[PDB]
Amino acid sequence: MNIFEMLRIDEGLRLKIYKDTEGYYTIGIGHLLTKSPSLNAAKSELDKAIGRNCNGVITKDEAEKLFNQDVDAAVRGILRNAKLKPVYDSLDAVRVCALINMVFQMGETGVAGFTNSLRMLQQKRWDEAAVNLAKSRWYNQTPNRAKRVITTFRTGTWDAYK
Repeated sequence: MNIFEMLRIDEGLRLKIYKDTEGYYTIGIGHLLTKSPSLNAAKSELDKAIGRNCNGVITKDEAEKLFNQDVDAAVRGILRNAKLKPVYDSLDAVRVCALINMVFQMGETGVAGFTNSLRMLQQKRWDEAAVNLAKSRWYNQTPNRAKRVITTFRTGTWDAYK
């Protein structure tokens, strides 16, 4: 297992524009296009991302290209963020994937708001962090995924994905 295989499970693969759990236009492997309610706006973002008229549809290779860009971006977001970098520093090779997974889903700014759970993670209070993350609105909204991500934080194993 690794962050790519983990997120592939949590996001799935869709070659046409759809709406995510927040009702936002999305494509590929969890690639958020826009928060605008306009499908035309989403399509404009897609065409810019790929560099062709996609008509709301992409290939698997195009999805993987975006996916690689998006995991990279999530990592850069963690590394640049004063709240997230210290947490990253305390996370081993498995637990760090749960943090990347959160940033992938919610973004740098969204995840940086989990002040108390983040402090718990930074201090290696795995069980405290897991309890506190459970709870969250995040968990209430997407409990299936959140449970899996929380177990990864708690245990430092891939048990929730296997």
